[PDB]
Order: sequence, then structure tokens, then C-alpha cells
Amino acid sequence: GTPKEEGLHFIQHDWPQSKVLSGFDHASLRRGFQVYREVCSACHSLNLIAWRHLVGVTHTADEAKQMASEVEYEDGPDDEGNMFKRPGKLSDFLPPPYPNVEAARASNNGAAPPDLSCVVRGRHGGQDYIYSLLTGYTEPPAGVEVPDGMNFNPFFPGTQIAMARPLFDDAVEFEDGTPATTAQAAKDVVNFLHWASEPELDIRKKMGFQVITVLTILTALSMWYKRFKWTPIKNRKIFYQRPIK
Amino acid sequence: MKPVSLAKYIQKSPFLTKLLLPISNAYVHLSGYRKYGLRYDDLMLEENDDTQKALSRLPKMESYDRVYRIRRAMQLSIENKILPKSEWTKPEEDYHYLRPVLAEVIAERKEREAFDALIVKK
Amino acid sequence: SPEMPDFSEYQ
Amino acid sequence: PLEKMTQECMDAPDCKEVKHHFEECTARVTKKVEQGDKSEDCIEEFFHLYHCARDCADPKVFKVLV
Amino acid sequence: GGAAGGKTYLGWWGHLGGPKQKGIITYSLSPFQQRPMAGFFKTSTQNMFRRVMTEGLYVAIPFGIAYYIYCWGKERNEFLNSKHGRH
Amino acid sequence: MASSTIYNIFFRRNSSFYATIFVSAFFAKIGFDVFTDSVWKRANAGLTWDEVKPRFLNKD
Amino acid sequence: MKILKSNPFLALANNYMIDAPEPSNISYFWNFGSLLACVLVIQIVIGILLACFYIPNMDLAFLSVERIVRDVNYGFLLRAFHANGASFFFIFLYLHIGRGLYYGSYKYPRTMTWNIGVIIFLLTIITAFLGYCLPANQMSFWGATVITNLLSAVPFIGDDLVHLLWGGFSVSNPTLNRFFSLHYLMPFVIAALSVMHLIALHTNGSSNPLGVTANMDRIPMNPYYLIKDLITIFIFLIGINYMAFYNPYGFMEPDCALPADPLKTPMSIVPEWYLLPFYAILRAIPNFQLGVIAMLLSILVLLLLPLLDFSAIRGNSFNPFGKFFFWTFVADFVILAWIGGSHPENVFITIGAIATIFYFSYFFILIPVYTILGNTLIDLNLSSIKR
Ligand SMILES: COC1=C(OC)C(=O)C(C/C=C(/C)CC/C=C(\C)CC/C=C(\C)CC/C=C(\C)CC/C=C(\C)CC/C=C(\C)CC/C=C(/C)CC/C=C(\C)CC/C=C(\C)CCC=C(C)C)=C(C)C1=O
Ligand SMILES: CCCCCCCCCCCCCCCC(=O)OC[C@H](COP(=O)([O-])OCC[N+](C)(C)C)OC(=O)CCCCCCCCCCCCCCC
Ligand SMILES: CCCCCCCCCCCCCCCC(=O)OC[C@H](COP(=O)([O-])OCC[N+](C)(C)C)OC(=O)CCCCCCCCCCCCCCC
Ligand code: HEC
Ligand code: HEM
Ligand code: HEM
Repeated sequence: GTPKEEGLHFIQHDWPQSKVLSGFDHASLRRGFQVYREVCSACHSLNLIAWRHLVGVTHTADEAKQMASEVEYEDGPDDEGNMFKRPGKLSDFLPPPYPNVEAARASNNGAAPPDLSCVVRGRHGGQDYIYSLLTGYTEPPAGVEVPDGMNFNPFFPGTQIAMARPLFDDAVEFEDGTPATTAQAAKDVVNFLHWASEPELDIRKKMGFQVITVLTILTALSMWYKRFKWTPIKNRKIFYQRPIK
Repeated sequence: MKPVSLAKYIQKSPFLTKLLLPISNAYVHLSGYRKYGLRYDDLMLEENDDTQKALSRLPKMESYDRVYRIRRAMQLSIENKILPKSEWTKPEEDYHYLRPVLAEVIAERKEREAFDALIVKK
Repeated sequence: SPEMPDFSEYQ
Repeated sequence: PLEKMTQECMDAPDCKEVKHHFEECTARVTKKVEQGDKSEDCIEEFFHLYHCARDCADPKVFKVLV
Repeated sequence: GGAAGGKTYLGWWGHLGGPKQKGIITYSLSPFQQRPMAGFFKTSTQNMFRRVMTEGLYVAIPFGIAYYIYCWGKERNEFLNSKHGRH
Repeated sequence: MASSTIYNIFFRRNSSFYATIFVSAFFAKIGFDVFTDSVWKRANAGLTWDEVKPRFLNKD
Repeated sequence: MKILKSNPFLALANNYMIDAPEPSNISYFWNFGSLLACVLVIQIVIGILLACFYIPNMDLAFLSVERIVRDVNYGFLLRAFHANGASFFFIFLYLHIGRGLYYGSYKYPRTMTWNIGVIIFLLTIITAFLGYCLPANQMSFWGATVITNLLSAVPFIGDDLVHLLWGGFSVSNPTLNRFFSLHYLMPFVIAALSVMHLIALHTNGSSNPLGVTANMDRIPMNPYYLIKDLITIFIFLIGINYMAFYNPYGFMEPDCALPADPLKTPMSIVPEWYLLPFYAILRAIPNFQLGVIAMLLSILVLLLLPLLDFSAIRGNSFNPFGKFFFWTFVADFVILAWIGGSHPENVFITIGAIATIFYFSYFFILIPVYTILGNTLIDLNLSSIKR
């Protein structure tokens, strides 16, 4: 359709995980998880990732247990009906800020913060689109005005996002010590969201190399064996002794 | 059902034949069945009763030559190659040798079919 | 009958 | 960091024709709106200029983002 | 067995339903005596070159025309729904 | 020795053929696993959780 | 007598795999039957395991698939392999159909084989459409809603068959249950039809590129054609393994990683890529019933090919006009798929209409005319040689 109603084509970058023999950047993964928890845990829900997933990837088991033991969950019936809260376990999912979709709609005007579990894989561009959307907030050009409750963002379809600028300068304190600019933080969040979309990337890319190597060797052997066996037919000689009456 | 061709109405008018000779030459060169040392009548389909009966009424020399030509052509097609330009089917040898027999068989069958359907119109 | 075709190329 | 480099690429000689078109926009469209007409929106030129600037700037900054 | 089957055009070994052959001598060697990878590259290169030079345009023309109209259609459709296209 | 002894040992009877096939497969699996492990470990330097451990948690 | 020629089961195996007379010069384009059979076997075997973790309910279908993907041991392999094998099935089906069409394998003695293949193709299309609706994705739900409404074109009992199939008033739990059951059932019927396909073909043998009889130089299947298939098997394995290990969702549209929201209306509603040309054909006709009729005819016209091909020879190895027009038609098919993929904008609808007109003209006007012209030209040249 019209360029205004379809958005601006995303920019292209290079990520460590886009190569043929490269995994993730786990330090960036941990920093992105920290930024997620300290920023977008307030409204965006990630109710498809458990605390046990982060064990051995971004956190140790003791760290995961200690961090999860601070969230209060709701458990099954007591000895006489009732429902009693729990200090949290290592087998629960991350807490959703809202109890249902209608509460989310009521809180944020009329919008609905989408779940972030599988958003990177479900958008036309993935990491590039998400990063450009995060870093692409600019003042509107002359002639186009934004009504109250909307923001100008060229990368969004229609150039009308319902969000506000989520990542300002120095919003989080990184444990490693890197400065928290709007560029570094967005990159780390994009990396963490991509990991949350496909947590199985490393094992898949590790198996594929050996599979491809063995299959290539087998094909190279087959191409020779066929030529070996099909030899006495491709090199026949036919002579015609004319049958004189 | 059967192959069809406007190969006689054009022959009725000499001017059309004179105009269409070069195009036919180019088309027959482009077909490339002569590059395999074959003749045109070899390629005709033989799976019905008429052609099966016709192939059993050829002279023995023609049948043997056809068998050798087909076998050599398939042997060449095995290795994806063609004969040198010297051993190509010359135009003089590329004559129609199966059409008259098929025509005779079709005429016999048509005569029997005609006798089959009859009526009495007093 | 002809002579044996030369197969020495493929041997 | 990204904003400064994008602005520098905007003023860089690499993207100057789209900037010229955007300037002619700004002048004409501002005159039109302050006259009292709301019918024209050349967001396309802003798209072109921003795409040029981002393509110029992003690879430079992305390398030192560690 | 029997069962008096129908009529086909294949038969089996021994009686393949073909015309009688005569005077067709055939020689072949043993796979253990011949040499694979002998003359493969030369013959394959010549065959590929001949096939490219012979068939060639038969595939070249329609695909090229289709690609040209594809590119023209994409360009024109992008232009028309833009600002200046609608006017 | 020569080349007839090799044929006499493994490639003489089918029973002495399948056993060689299976043993060679068993060894080849281990060889390929070691190769891919080494190449993947060499590919990623300073990019896995084991080599970023001291930076984050050792400082507590 | 050999045991393989005596025991009835071993005799059945031998007559079809060990000692079967075959043409001695069939090219590498005759290797796709075994590829299709192996792909079907892989699909069935993998689907049997995939059915062990799937809950067929509209409210609980997406979470089950996600649990398969990220919780079961090596479940991602199962999901990606099933999807990519289902995709490769149609590539090999199109290659098989193209091979059959180009070399004229539809003009007797093998015409029952062609009809059985056409029926198998129809059943495969239906099975794929049923299967891809299961994961309850956004395009799955919306495309199911769009496609299932096509049954309303029936004059009398129309708009009632749609409700009977839906099992209600919209796509809900009963629809998913029925679709799961039918998708489970159909592949076995497809396998039986393929067995009948092979049985029908066996009674007359296969063709050859030259188009002439091959009852003079025949060789047995093994080991001459049991090894030529291994190379293609391994190449296809390489392709599918790369596609499943380095880019699993590479054939998949970006609007398929979201739960089905029955209020969110997608910008473009399109089926998968292998069914795209028929969707392009359907949207071309302004009328509704005419569109459905044309879409069905686009697949049912393959049965009429034997009775409108007036050629004195079989195949296209010695017919330049066919060589030109076949590739032109293939390009038209690709362009039709491309047009079906994109938006229905200004120039695109005109291009699609032109492509549909050419596609429906190819099977009615072009073929008899050029075959007759070739016959006439060859006969005219042959009739003036000695003169
Ligand atoms: C010229 O033409 C030719 C071709 O082309 C060249 C060909 O194509 C072919 C055709 C050749 C064929 C391959 C024939 C078939 C091909 C077709 C014609 C079409 C395709 C046909 C098919 C559909 C193939 C048939 C496959 C079927 C029916 C389904 C297969 C299903 C499975 C294999 C099961 C899957 C496995 C699962 C899900 C679980 C398995 C069970 C377990 C063991 C799991 C573990 C459970 C336990 C541990 C439980 C405890 C176990 C017990 C009790 C045992 C303990 C031990 C005790 C002793 C008690 C021919 C003949 C031909 O001439
Ligand atoms: C029946 C359905 C259609 C078929 C479906 C495909 C079935 C694939 C499995 C069987 C493949 C082999 C079929 C039988 C071939 C055979 O005859 O085996 C014997 C050959 C040796 O036979 P030879 O080549 O003539 O040499 C003579 C050797 N002397 C006697 C001198 C000692 O020795 C060999 O061939 C050994 C190599 C092959 C043996 C199997 C080992 C590799 C496969 C392991 C299992 C993985 C397969 C799982 C997936 C199928
Ligand atoms: C693979 C791991 C190592 C596994 C290692 C253990 C596997 C078991 C070892 C033996 C397997 C084979 C069993 C039969 C052995 C045998 O000696 O059979 C000989 C005959 C040969 O047949 P014939 O000599 O040509 O004809 C005879 C007809 N008369 C003269 C009697 C009228 O009968 C024939 O063979 C006819 C050939 C066709 C019938 C046999 C087909 C199946 C053979 C394999 C069966 C076992 C497969 C097991 C697969 C797990
Ligand atoms: C002000 C509350 C709020 C904040 C803080 C917030 N989000 Fe959003 N987000 C929303 C809402 C509401 C929408 C829906 C916007 C719309 O549909 O127009 C949204 C939309 C999105 C989308 C969907 C974009 C699309 O095209 O569908 C993504 C991705 C996203 N936000 C990421 C983030 C990230 C990353 C952060 C942390 C840097 C963040 N959000 C912080 C509330 C928030
Ligand atoms: C016994 C045979 C089969 C069974 C039991 C089976 C079962 C299933 C199941 C349970 C799913 C759901 C996937 C999921 O939940 O993630 C599925 C998906 C699918 N199936 Fe099958 N199937 C079979 C054969 C086939 C065949 C023969 C085809 C095509 C010719 C096919 C094509 C598909 C497709 C396209 C999908 C959707 C792809 C996706 O979910 O990403 N299946 N099948
Ligand atoms: C979908 C459309 C199909 C059509 C139109 C079709 C038609 C045909 C025709 C006409 C032939 C003979 C060609 C010749 O002799 O020159 C053939 C061969 C064959 N078909 Fe099919 N068929 C189809 C699908 C299938 C399927 C699904 C399978 C197996 C699951 C299959 C298996 C085979 C086999 C094994 C052969 C013989 C070997 C070969 O040609 O590769 N076919 N088919």
C-alpha cells in the first residue's frame, strides 16, 4: 500500500548469531535479561519462559533459585478449600504483570502489549526490525501531527505507535560495567528476545555441521560407486553383421 | 485419436508449397532426429493393433535394419552423444517406408467397419 | 566378421 | 551515540540530494499549512533521508558497541 | 496358476515381445578390468557445451521475457502507489 | 602381505565383512564427534557462559 | 528354481524390485518416484511420533506445539522435519508431473497410471491443506476460514455444507478435532493409491527419452537402478538436513509465530507457497462460482490431455514447438505463483488476469495447433525429397 501505511523498510546489521559456526553472546544475553526485567517486566509479559531455562545459560542454579524465591505465586487448595500464596519455585514461569488481556487493555488506553515470547520470529525482519523500532523515535516532520496518546515512529506500520520511548540513556546499571546507552541496551534486549524465541539454536547448529559433513562424504562415495558399477554398459560395442539372404 | 496433418491441401496449391519449402527444411533440421542416424517412420508409436499388424508385414531386410538403427540410437542415447556429421541420415535414405502398409491396414479395417453398419432404404 | 574392437583406452 | 552519528551522516556529502528534496518540502509544506491547508504530507522524503542517514551511520557505530 | 491373463506389451525375460533380431554382435568388458573416472571430464565437458549451444535459446527466451516483465511490474507497481504516481 | 592378505582377512566372507563394517562405524562415530567438538570449541572464543563466568558472578 | 522366484511374498518382492525389465537409457529425471516414496514414508513415520504430544483443541493447540518445540527431547527436530518434508513433497511432486508432461507419458499404453497420479495429487493437496491448519496459527485460522467458505458455491445445499463441515458457526474445537482425525487418516489412503499406481504402471513398463519402443535392450533393476537412486536419495537428504538444521522456518511466512486472535484481521490472507498458483487463479475471476469452477478445472484439466494431443510421435525430444511452449508455460506458472503471493494491487490484477488467460489457453488452443503444424511441416519436407 501507501508508504505511510506500511512503514519504513528496516535497516540491516550483523549479529554474532547470524554466521554459520557461531552461537550466541551470553554476556549480552544476561545484560539483555537484566534490562528486560528492569524495564519491560512492568507491562510486557513473557509467560512462556521458566526460571529453569536460564539455569546454565545466563545464571547459575543458586542465583536462579534466589532470584525466583522473591516472587509470590498462587498455589492449589488447602486442606479446607482456600488458596494460599507461595514463595516461588524453580519450575514456575515468569510473572505476567496483568491477570488477563482486558486489564491490559483498560490500563494502556485501548492497546494490548503483545507477549514477547515469540515476537522476534513473528515479525517481518526480526532482530533488525525490533532494534530499529526501539532506536527509531524521532520528532515528526512538518505536515503530519500525532494525536494525544500516540507517538511518531516511521518503522511502525502507519507511523503511529502506542508506546512511549522505553529506553532512555542510563536506565539500567550493568553488572559488567558497560555504559547503558540507548544503542547498547537495545542491542542487548534484541539479543535476549531472539534467544527467548529460539533457545535451541546452539545445539542445532552444533549437530548440523557433523550431519552435513557425513552426508557430503557419503554422497561423494555414491557418485563414484555408481560409475564403478555402470561401466560395462556405458562402454558397450555393437556391430551389425548384415544378414545376406 | 490419430495423427492429423494438413499435408495435402497445401500440396494442392503449388505456390504454398514453394513458399513453405525453406521453413520445412529449417524445421526438419531443427527436429534433430537425423543426428541419431534414425528415420522418421521409426519414431511412430506402435502400441495399437494396426501398427502391430503392419510391423509384421514388412520385408525382413527392413525389419532387421530398423532393429539395428533403433539399438544403435539407444546405445548412443545411453552416453548422451551423437554420431559425427559424416554418419548422419542423408535425405535420400529418409523415405516413407511404413505409411503405405499402415494405410492398407486402415483401409481394410475401414471397409470392415463400413460393411458392419448398413441399412435398408426401400 | 570383423576384428576385436580396441578396448585398451578403458583398460 | 547513534543520534550524533546519524546527524553527522545527514550533513555528510553522501546524502545531500534527498536532503535538498526534504528542504524544499519543509519550505513549501510549512507555507501551505500556515496558510491553512491540511492536504499534503511528504513523509516519503523523510523516509528516504532517514534511510540514507541510517545506512550511512549504523555500520560505523555497531562495530564499537561491545 | 493360469487364470488366463489379458494382453500386454512387456512380457518377461526370454519372451519380451519384440521383433526377431539377427546378426547383432555385442562386446563388453568387466567392471573390474575397466577404469572408472577415465575420460569422464572431457566427455562431460563436451556434452555440456554441446547441450548448452544446442538447446540454449529454448529456455533462454521465455525465462528472460518473464524476468523482464517481473522487474517492470514491480517497478511500476511501486511507483504508482507512491506520492507522485497517484498525483 | 601385499594386497591379497587384506582381501583374505576382511573382504573374504560376508560374515567377516559385516563385522568390519560395524566396528568401523563404531570407531568413526567417536572420531567425528571428537572432530566436531574441537572445531566448535575453537569457533567460539569468549562467547559462551563458561568463559564469561568470572566477569559477572565472581565479583558478586 | 530360486527361492526368490518360488515363495509368493518373495516372488512379489522380486518381480517389482530384483528382476524387472526396464529401459536401458532412462535419464536422471526418472529418479523421483523413489524420492516421493521415501518422502512419504518419512512424513508418515514422523507424523506418528508428532501425534504423541498434540492436543486437538482450539483453546489448547498452540501451547501443545510450543511444548513439543521447546520441552520434549529433540522435539524441534521432529517439528522442523515434518514441516520441511511436507514442503519438499510438493517440489518432488511438481518435478514428477513436469517429467511426465514433457516426455509425453500420457498417450497410451499408460493412461490409467496418469489418472491415478492425478487423483493422488488431489488427495495430497487436500491432506496438506488439512495438515497446515492444525497448529492454530494466525494464518492457519484465517486461511481455514477463507478456504472453507468456498463450499457455499453449491447451488442448493450451499451454505449448509459449510456449517456441517465447521461443526458449528465458526472455526472452533470440533473443526480442529475433525481436521486432526482426517489428517491422520488420509495418508494411508494415499499410500494405497500409490500402491495401485505402481501396480497399474508395472503391466507395461516405463518410457524412454527417445519415445521409441525399448523392448530390444532391457536390463534388470538391480543393481543397475538400485544404485542410481542412492545418489538422489543422499542429495535430497543433504538438502532437507541443511534446511532443518540451519534454517527451519525458512519456508514459513512471518505471520505464523503468533496465536490465532479471532479479532485481529491480517493484512494479507494467503495459503502456503505450494498452493499459491491455484489461489492466484481463484482470485482472478470477478464472479464467485466461476472462480471455484476455474480453480477446480485448473487441476482437473490434466485428465483431458490424452484426447487433445494430435501428434504422430511421442515426447518432446524431436519437437521444437513443444520445447519452446513447455518452458513458456513453466515460466507462466512461476509468474502465476508470484502474483498469487503478492498484494492484489493495480498492475498485479492485470498481470494475474493475463497469466490466467494464457494458462487456460495453453491446454486448449496451443497444443493441438502446434502439434498439427509440426506434423504438417515434417510431412511436407518428407514428401519432396527425391524430387
Ligand atoms: C519399482 O517400484 C518400487 C519402488 O520404487 C523404486 C518402491 O518404492 C517400492 C516400495 C517399497 C516399500 C518401502 C514398500 C512400501 C512403500 C509404498 C508402496 C508406499 C509407502 C508405504 C508405507 C506407508 C510404509 C509403511 C509404514 C507404516 C505402515 C507406518 C510405520 C510406522 C512405524 C515404523 C512405527 C513408528 C515408531 C513409533 C512411533 C514407536 C515404535 C514403538 C516402540 C518400540 C517405542 C518404544 C516402546 C516401548 C519400549 C514399549 C515396550 C516394548 C516391548 C513390549 C518390547 C519389549 C521386548 C519383549 C520381548 C516383550 C517397491 C516395492 C518397488 O518395487
Ligand atoms: C527392503 C526395502 C528396500 C531396500 C531398503 C534399503 C535397505 C538397506 C539395507 C540393506 C542394503 C544392502 C542390501 C543387500 C546387499 C548385499 O548383498 O549385501 C552383501 C554385500 C556384499 O555383496 P557383494 O557386493 O556382491 O560382494 C561379495 C562379498 N563376498 C561374498 C565376496 C564376501 O555387502 C554389503 O552390501 C554391506 C553394505 C550394506 C549392508 C548394510 C550396512 C549399511 C546399512 C546399515 C543399516 C542402515 C540402514 C537403515 C535404513 C534402511
Ligand atoms: C544384519 C545384522 C547381522 C545379522 C546376521 C544374522 C542374519 C541371519 C543369517 C542368515 C540369514 C539368511 C537366512 C537363509 C540363509 C540361507 O542359507 O539361505 C540359502 C537359500 C539360497 O537360495 P538358493 O540356493 O539360490 O535356492 C535354493 C532353492 N532350492 C535349491 C533349495 C530348491 O535361501 C535364500 O537365502 C534365498 C534368498 C532370499 C531369502 C532370504 C532373504 C532374507 C535373508 C536375510 C534374513 C535375515 C535378515 C536379518 C536382518 C536383521
Ligand atoms: C508504556 C508501557 C510499555 C513499555 C514501558 C514497553 N512496552 Fe512495548 N508495547 C506496549 C504497548 C501498549 C504496545 C502496543 C503498541 C501498538 O500496538 O500500537 C507495545 C508494543 C511493543 C512491541 C510490538 C511492536 C509491533 O510492531 O507489534 C514490541 C516488540 C515492544 N513493544 C517491545 C518493547 C520493549 C523491548 C520494551 C523495553 C525497552 C518495551 N516494549 C517497553 C507497552 C510498553
Ligand atoms: C500418518 C501420517 C501423518 C500424521 C499422523 C500426521 C500428523 C500431523 C500432526 C500431529 C501435525 C501437527 C504438527 C504440530 O502440532 O506442530 C501435522 C502437521 C502437518 N502435516 Fe502431517 N501427518 C501425517 C502425514 C502428513 C502428510 C502425508 C502430509 C503432506 C502430504 C502432511 C503435512 C503436514 C503439514 C503441512 C503440517 C503443518 C506443518 C506445521 O505444523 O508446521 N502430514 N501432521
Ligand atoms: C502426483 C502426480 C503423479 C502423476 C501425474 C504420476 C504419473 C506417473 C506416470 C505417467 C509415470 C510413468 C512415466 C513414464 O513411464 O515415462 C509414473 C511413474 C512412477 N510413479 Fe508416478 N505419478 C504421480 C505421483 C506419484 C507418487 C505420489 C508416487 C509414489 C508415492 C509415484 C510413484 C511412481 C514411480 C515409482 C514411478 C516409476 C519410476 C519413476 O517414474 O520414477 N508417482 N508416474
